[PDB]
Parts: sequence; structure tokens; C-alpha cells
Amino acid sequence: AASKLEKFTNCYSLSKTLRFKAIPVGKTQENIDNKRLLVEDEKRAEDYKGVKKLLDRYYLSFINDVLHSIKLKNLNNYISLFRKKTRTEKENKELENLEINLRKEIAKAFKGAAGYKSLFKKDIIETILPEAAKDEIALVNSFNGFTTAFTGFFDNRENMFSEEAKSTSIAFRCINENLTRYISNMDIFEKVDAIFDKHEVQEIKEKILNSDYDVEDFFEGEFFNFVLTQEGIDVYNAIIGGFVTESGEKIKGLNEYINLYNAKTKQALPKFKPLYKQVEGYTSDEEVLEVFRNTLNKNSEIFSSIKKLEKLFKNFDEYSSAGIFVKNGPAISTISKDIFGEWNLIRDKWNAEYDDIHLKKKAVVTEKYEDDRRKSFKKIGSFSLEQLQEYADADLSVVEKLKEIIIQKVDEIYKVYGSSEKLFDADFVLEKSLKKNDAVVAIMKDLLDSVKSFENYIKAFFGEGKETNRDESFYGDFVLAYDILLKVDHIYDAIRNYVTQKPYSKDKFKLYFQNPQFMGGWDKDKETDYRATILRYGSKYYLAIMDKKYAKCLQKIDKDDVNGNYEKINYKLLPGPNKMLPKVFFSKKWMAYYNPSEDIQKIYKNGTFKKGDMFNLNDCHKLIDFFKDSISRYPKWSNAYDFNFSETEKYKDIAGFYREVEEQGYKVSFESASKKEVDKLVEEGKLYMFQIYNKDFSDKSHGTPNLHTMYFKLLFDENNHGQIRLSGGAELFMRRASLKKEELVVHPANSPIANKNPDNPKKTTTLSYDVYKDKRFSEDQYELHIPIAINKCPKNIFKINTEVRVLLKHDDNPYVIGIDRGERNLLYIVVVDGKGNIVEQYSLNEIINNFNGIRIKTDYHSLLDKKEKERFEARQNWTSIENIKELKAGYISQVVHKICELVEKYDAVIALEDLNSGFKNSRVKVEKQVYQKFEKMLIDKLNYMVDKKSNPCATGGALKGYQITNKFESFKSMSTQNGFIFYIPAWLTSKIDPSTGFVNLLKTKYTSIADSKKFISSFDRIMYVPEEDLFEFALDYKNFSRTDADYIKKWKLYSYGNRIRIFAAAAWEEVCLTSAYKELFNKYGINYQQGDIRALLCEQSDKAFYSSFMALMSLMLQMRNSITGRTDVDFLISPVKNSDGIFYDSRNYEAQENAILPKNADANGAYNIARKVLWAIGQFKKAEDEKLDKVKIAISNKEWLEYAQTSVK
RNA sequence: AAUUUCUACUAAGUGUAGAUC
Ligand SMILES: [Mg+2]
Ligand SMILES: [Mg+2]
Repeated sequence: AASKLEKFTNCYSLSKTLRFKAIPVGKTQENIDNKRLLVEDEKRAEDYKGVKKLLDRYYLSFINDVLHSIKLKNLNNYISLFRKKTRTEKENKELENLEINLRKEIAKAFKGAAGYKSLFKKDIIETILPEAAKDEIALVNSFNGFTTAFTGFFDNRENMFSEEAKSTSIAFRCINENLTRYISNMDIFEKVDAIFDKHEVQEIKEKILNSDYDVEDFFEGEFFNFVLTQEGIDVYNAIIGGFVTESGEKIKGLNEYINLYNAKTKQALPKFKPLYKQVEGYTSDEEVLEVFRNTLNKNSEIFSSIKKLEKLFKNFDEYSSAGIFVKNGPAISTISKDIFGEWNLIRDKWNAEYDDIHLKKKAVVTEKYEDDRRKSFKKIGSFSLEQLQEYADADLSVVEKLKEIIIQKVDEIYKVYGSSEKLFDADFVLEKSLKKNDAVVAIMKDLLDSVKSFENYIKAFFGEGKETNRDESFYGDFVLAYDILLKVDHIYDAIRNYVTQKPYSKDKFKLYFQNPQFMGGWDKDKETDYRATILRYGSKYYLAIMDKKYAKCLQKIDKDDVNGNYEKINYKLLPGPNKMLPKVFFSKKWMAYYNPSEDIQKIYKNGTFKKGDMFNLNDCHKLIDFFKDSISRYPKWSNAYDFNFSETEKYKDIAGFYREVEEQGYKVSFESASKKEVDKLVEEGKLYMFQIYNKDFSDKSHGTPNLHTMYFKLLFDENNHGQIRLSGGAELFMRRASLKKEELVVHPANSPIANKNPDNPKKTTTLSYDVYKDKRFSEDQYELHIPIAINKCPKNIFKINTEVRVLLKHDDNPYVIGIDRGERNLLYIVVVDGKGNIVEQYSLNEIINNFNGIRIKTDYHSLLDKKEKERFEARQNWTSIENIKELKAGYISQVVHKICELVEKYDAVIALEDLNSGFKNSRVKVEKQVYQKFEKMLIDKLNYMVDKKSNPCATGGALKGYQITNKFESFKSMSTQNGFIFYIPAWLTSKIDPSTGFVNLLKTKYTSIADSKKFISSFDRIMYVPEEDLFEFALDYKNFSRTDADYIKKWKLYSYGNRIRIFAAAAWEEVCLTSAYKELFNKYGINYQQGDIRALLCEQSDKAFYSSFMALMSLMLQMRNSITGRTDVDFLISPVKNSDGIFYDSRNYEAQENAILPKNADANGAYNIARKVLWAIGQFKKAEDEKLDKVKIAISNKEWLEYAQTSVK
């Protein structure tokens, strides 16, 4: 009988690496320099990039051994089934499986033969690179035994040969890029054949381009395989584009000839598309500038492609609107906005057309119907200009409005060129430095942006076809030009990364000290081989590295008593008992030293001790006892570890025994070694010594330590059985300094420094010593990464999701933490009990820190506000944008802690937005990409949640962290449920009356006067109430469309309260309700004491009554009201009364402590996100224990409104 | 404006609060 969290400790193992600074002690650094130990590791760091290029060389020769040798069998059917003019009906589906097998055939041809094995293993730079193609053999030699360097590279490069359908894959480049273009050129070649003079075709082209083959050949389908390799690609593209001839001659390609057939001026005869060949900036101001000048000046090719695209689109009318497509996705919203004037128009017209087909007059639109229709829209690949014009009202030519938009964008590039013109002068020199030159950086960004946006907008004109009749006459010119234009993407990114860079560098290189096996392990004596160990003196820890000539130097050292002793590390990790107990104890040396029995041998060889229905408990137990006894009689192990074994009988399986061996097969304590003696070893350079350090080891550190500091100390604390452990794979790095100390910004001693937190009541600080910006980057820095194992031997095994459900099922009053992102609040929190009562509500705009019993807050929302003003003053430059992103990422590391306390405090489950059902809205300040990061870190922390201020052995302290979450997988996997975390859709959580569950499901925009009458008439009643001085609209959501989700159906709307209206004016004004009705009715001669006035109201003859009656109605249903300037109120008022008679205003809760209902609209959202989890909990309470794992949690809008409206009481 | 590293700091004077492969 305890808390639900109590059950979640020692569940699964987790591994982490702690980093530290390593401070060289004494003469160590001098010795390191004299003996020149470092430079070995530093040049390798230099030539790493060089060797990588040589690896790419052999890779490219390889790719071209497999590609010369390949004949695609799948191909010949594929081409046919491709240009079959589809005819669809999923007959094409047959083909889309033929496609995948084209990539399948390529991948397997790589893997299948001519080696491929020896490619990403140690033997590629050992021997293979040396035998392939002196100044290059030398660099590779030379990395022998240091093959570690290329592992990240090795992973990045094996993705080349997959069937992955990624732009990484060679196969994808072959079939889904080159082959569609190769096919599309056949059909161009067939159509455009006779244009070619015999003297033009094979004459100049066959001889000068080849003298082998003929031009006809490369437009035959069986010839494609020839064009997989780069030569055949160059040959092909030279046929199209042209060729230099090796003399000045310059042979025209096919495209020039088609061009020269402008003589018929009908023209618009399609040109061929070239084939994709396959397989920046950033180091200096002079480089960055050289690229900008070179790629973006007015006779660059990017600027050439812009002029061609200007010419192309100027003739947009000349082309067939039926054969021009716009890719489906964001480009559809945008172009809808630019063409018609609204986002959802295209989507809306398309929904109007889908309905008519799928909407049976039995009707009632349901959630699934809307989900399925949505799945259909998304699935649609693209829209022709013709189809878009099909939605085009009269008066509005879609092509022409598009022309004026595109042309406009090119004119904006040309004006921006004019403003940047001096930058492209041969004469131009950079006076200041780039990161000191805001003006230049802004000139560059302006131009880059205007071209990037042009590029990014024009990209929409494909539709990934895979499409029927395309206007190849348009897509010839377009594709020629756009492939060039696209180069701006790379340039943009590189230049931006360079400006955005920190003024310092974190570049570093791994240290082996001329030792391939340096520091592989710790725990055991292999210390003569690994040559690194760990020393302790008082509170300080040290890393000690023995010189090769003196490995044993640490061996022989007295226990002293001259009053000076480092403590010295030893003892032992027994690694993987399950592999290692049988490898030792069945080794013939042991099978001599011991007998053993043949009953034991037979059990092992057959494996009657494992699982898998050959299991025999007694056979298993015999093995155990054999091992147990073998353990008594094996010195190496029984003088190392203190084995305390469970009775053999209470072992159910063999893993039970193995865990105990693993658990006890690790010791760790300390030896004793003369301080004076090793200190001298350092002096003589027999030993190199570094202090392992972070600021928490400073003699002036008095605060609560870093979490990782605790982990590290706890490694060697008596109270740690239980358990954090030290692991091998430690690495030492060198980080060369990147700032010069004399050049740092400094706050000089004895002068007040302004304090920056406006909520810090102390205004200045005066210290008696100097404070330096970024000081740590002005010194060469050694850094030490040490791997640790947490909960290596878990006792509690179970499924975390199932256990959470079971405990919630049997919890009589489970609390839920709701988190929501808000408009006036970065994050807002609502804690709720098992019945929906709010227990705690507040904004997380302010993070309050504790040190002593002193509290100081930081308002991160004001920070973001000052930085957004900064971004405005700086004209949205890159660096402010990065500053805002990082601020937010900082903020979320603060929030993670606030959530952990709340979980611990209320034993509560967490309710979070599912971001894969993504909506989002411009007003919320934490965007999706930051929130996703937040949700990942929340998960990461809940793998091992720890409160730093708890005593470490206590549950929830550093040796007993809560594990209430499984390991992160991906963002797509952040849905449904991860342990204590539940992912909820935000649908209908903010705009809903938390006291009745009323949500506005009507559509109140004026459309027509008939529609308005129908609307008014669909109401049950409209009656002015004299007693309560109110108008009462009584409705039945049945008589209105798309209201299926509502549960109560019958709702009496009233007037009381007022509302804030946009009133887009000469954009804010406010409006009292029940007095706006009185006004309007008087205005039109309608006496309203006469109710039911529905019939009456419909007697009105002009739009003006109706247009303003509807606008009035919309406001009554507008529950959320906000001024935007004033932080005071973003309130919620509801047009419907509860069972006790008065209705809900937010301002009546707006100032209290933790009210019973939400205080503003931000709260309501976090409150309702939490209630959906209560709903989910409610489903658990309905299921049997063994069914819990199966219960669905994806609440539907209909379940939600039923719950919101019935549970309130 | 100090950091294993990050963000926000100065937090009582070479650092503070979270977080951190
Ligand atoms: Mg600290
Ligand atoms: Mg900083």
C-alpha cells in the first residue's frame, strides 16, 4: 500500500556518458609537448578529411564496376507499363510494385557480388585503399588501428546502396529520377524525330560525340542500362546539350536544334531533359564572399536560370493549363491564398465535390467521414491548372493571376540586385569582419532570401508526376532552368550556418597517446595495455596515463604512512556471464583442472537449460550447481568478487542465476599509493596526470551540484550498491583554444556590473576580481568522457504501459497534470483530481529558482518579448532568429524540472498534446518544432527521473530514480501512451464551456438572405425575456448540419455578459450583447416583446438586417475574447447557463488562488487536455485487468463532448 | 558575465538554478 510511482524503480538499464574537463597537473604538459605525444593525434585530425575523399574515390570506382555490369530485367515491362497512359484503376498498382523491384535489383547487384563485404570494415584502409590508385597512400597508411575515425562516415555512406527510396539511394537516383526522364525523352524523341537533318544527327553527333553507336539507340528502352554509369550519362547529356570536341569546334546538341526550329515559330516543341549525374562557404570571410560573388552575380548561371524562368512564365498563356500541375501540400494553401484570397478555398471547393459523390442523403456527417475525406485529399498528388481554373469563378483567370504573382517575385529579385550591386564589383573589399559587419551580412541575406523564396514558390509546379499528359514543352524549359536555380539551397544554408556560428569553436581531436588500445577499459588489470587509470586524493579525482615504457610504474608503490597517499583504482568487471561462464568452464583447461560430468556437458551442448520447450528445470539446476561450484574453485574470480548466490532451487530459469553473477561480478574499492612517489613519476614523465574537473569541484562551489556530478561521485560511494557503474569506452579529447584571452570582453574588478534580470531586486554587482566572457575557449582544453551504466541489473521487469493502466484502474483518486501551449503563456499547467476538480492552475511564463530560502524568478515570456523586439530592430536577421531558438530550448530545460516536481508531488500522470494530429496557430509562441523537442526531453528525463535534493538512496533520489517512461523512438511514436505520459488531441479543449461542455457548432458567417432565414427558422424559439432582461435563443443541434458530435443537442443560448469584437476599423472595439439586439430590432421596426419572433424576423427585406443579425449571433457564440494589447484579460464567457442558473465567466475566477474552474482561456485548454486523460482513465475502470493493454485511448470528438457535457453534473 | 556542455543568470563573491549523449 503506497504511491503509484513507488512501483517504478530498477526497471531497465540505461547508459549515459558524463563529460569533464581534464586539468593537466605539474610537468605533465611539458612532458607531453617534449615527447611530442599530441601531434600524432592532431595531424590525423587534419588528414581525416583527406582520407575521406580517397574513400569516396574507391567507392565511385566500385559503384562504376557494378553499374557497367548490369542489365535490368524488370525494366522492359516497366517502361511499357509506365508510358501506358496509366489508365489507373489500380492497374498501375501492379506497376508501382514493379518499380520497387527495379531499385531492389540495383541494391542486390551491389551487395550480391564483386566483394562489397570489405567496404566498411577495417580492411578497406588497411590494404584495399593502398592497392587501389604515394602522397595519398601515405595518408591512409597511417590510420591503421585507428579505424574508429570513419565510423560515422561509414554509416552515412552505406545508405547509398539501399532500396530505401530516399534521395540518398543510388537506385532511387537511377529509377525515380533518371528513368522517368529517360522514358519521357523517348516520347519526346518519337514526336520530334524528323526535325533532324541526316547531316546534323549521326553525322556531327555520332562521330564527334562517339563514332560508336547511333543517336537513335539512346532513345530505345533496352538502352537504359547503358546510362546508369556517369560516362553514359555524360554521353547522353552531351547528345542533348552539346559538346566541346577537344578543339574549338563546339558541336550543337539536340536541344539547340529544337531551339533552331523556332523558325516555324509554332515551336513550343518539347526539349529533352538531361539525366541526373550521381555520386558552399564556411571557413573564412574571404571564402564566404568569394562564393556569394561567384554564384549570384548577374552573369552567374543561377541568374541565368532566373531570366529563363522569367521568359518561360511570361509565356504562361501559351501553354496547356491541363498539362501543368501544382504539387499537393502547403503549396496548395499558399497558391489558394494568392489566387482567390483565402487559405482553404481550394480545399473547400474540393470538399464540395467530394461530398456530392460520397454524401448519401441519409447524411449526418460523421467524424470518420471527415477523416476519410481528409485522407483522400492528402492522397491526391497534384492539381492541374485546368482543375484549379475549374474552381476559378468567372472574372478570374487562374493562369494570368499566377503570371502576375510570379513575375512580381522576379522583379523583386532584380530590385534587390540593384541594392546589392557594389558587392559584386571586382573592386570590392571587405573592410570590417563579417560578424562585425551587420550591413554586409544583411545585404547578402536580402538577396539570398529573395531568390530562395522565388525558388521555393516555383517548386510547386510539378506534382511529382508520375502524371499523365504533361506539357513537356513547358517542363522542358522549366526543368532545365530549375535544376540550376536549386543550387541556391546549399549556398543559402552554408552562408547562414557561418554567420550563425558561435565566435568560438568546439573542434577537437581524440587522443590515444600513440596507443591503439588507449583506455579501452578500467575496472580490471589490463592496465599495462590500456595504460590509463583513476586516482583519488581527498575530494579530488584524477586521471593517470602511464607512458608505454613505464606501464608497470604504477604496480610497485608502497602503502606509505609518510602521510601522503592517492587512492588507486582496481577491481573488476565480469563481462556478460551468459557467454563467459560457459567459455571459461568448458575450456578443457578447466575440464582438466575439473572433471566435469558428462551430464553437464550434454545439457550445455543441447541447451536443455535455456527456454524453448527443451527446458528441464533439473537439467538447468545441475548446470547452475556446476557453475556455482566451479566458481568456488576459480581464483581469478573468487578473489575478485563477493558471490552470494541464491539457493539453486529458487532459480526458475538460468537468467535468474546469470543476473546474480552479473550483479555481483563487479566490485570497485581503493588501493593506496605514495603521493610523493607518483608525484615524482609525473616529474620524470613516466606518468601523466590530469584532474577530472567541473566547477562543482571548485573549493568555492557551495551550491547544489550538477546532476552528473552526483552520478560521478556516487560511482565510488559506499551507499552505492544500487546502482550506477563505471564502464569502459572512455575517451580523452583535446580542444585547442579559439579565443585569445587579451581579446575577451571583461568586467574589470571593483567596478559595478549591471544585473540584467529585471526581477532581481539587487541592481548591480561589484566583485574584487575580473570576469571574462567565454573564458573557457581561450585555453587549450582536455575533455574526458566517461560512460556509465544505470540499473544494469533490473529486478522489476514488467511492461511499463500495462502497469500504468492497472494502477490507474485501481486508483480511487488519480491526479493528472495537463500541459498546454498558450497565446499569452508559453506553457500553462492544470492539475486535476480523479473527478475533474482543478487542484492547481498557473502559467509557466515565470520560472522561480530556489537557493537558500531565497527565491528569484525569471519571466521567460518577457525575455522572449525583448528578443522579438530585437528581431524587429535587426530586420529579422539570422542571429536573432538563432538567439530566440536557443532561449526557447533553454526555457524547456527549466520546465522539465517543474513537471518532475508536480509528478512527484501528486503521483500524477501527464497529459500532453499529440503533435502528429498537428494543428497549430500562429498565436502560440512555442512552435511545434520546439514543443517536439520538449516532449522528447520529458521522455528522456522520465527514463530515470531524479530529484537532486533528495537523499540519493531514497526512492526518487539519484540511486533510485523513477522509470515511468520507455525509451524515445521517434516523434511519430510520441502518440497514444508512453508510461505516465498520455498524448491527447487538442480538438475542442480551449473553445468549450468548462462548466457545461458547450461548444459552438454552428456556422454564423452571412452567406445569403435565404440561408439567414433558414438559419433563424432552424431555431426552436427566439424570445426576449422580461424578467431576466435577456434574449433567449433555444436550439436543437439536430436542425443544423455537422453537429453529430454534440451530446446534449438541446441548448438554451442567452445574451448576458458582453464580448470583444475585432471590429476591423480605420483593429479592436468592444460590444455589449443584449443591448445590441435591442438596438438592431428597434433599428428595423421589430418589436421584440412579441416572441416567438422567428417568423417576424424573417419578414425583413434587405441584407443589412440579416448581415448584422448574423454577425451579432457569431459574437454571442464567440466564447473567447481578447484585446491583444492588454495582458489582463483573455477571458471565456459562455452563452449557456449551468444547472444552477448563472453562466460561466473567466473573469470571475481570473483573480483567485487555484480556482475550481479555469481562470483564463489558456488554463481551459490545459484543463481540458487533462480531462481527456480522465476520460481515458474511465475506460480503464471499465475493462478487466487482462484486457487493459487493449483498451483504446484515442478519444473521438463525440466521446469527448459526451464526457465533457455529462461529467460536469 | 565565469560552465564538461547549453540556456538563463550574478544568486552575496572565482560562482547560482535547471538541464546535459
Ligand atoms: Mg550547481
Ligand atoms: Mg551565456
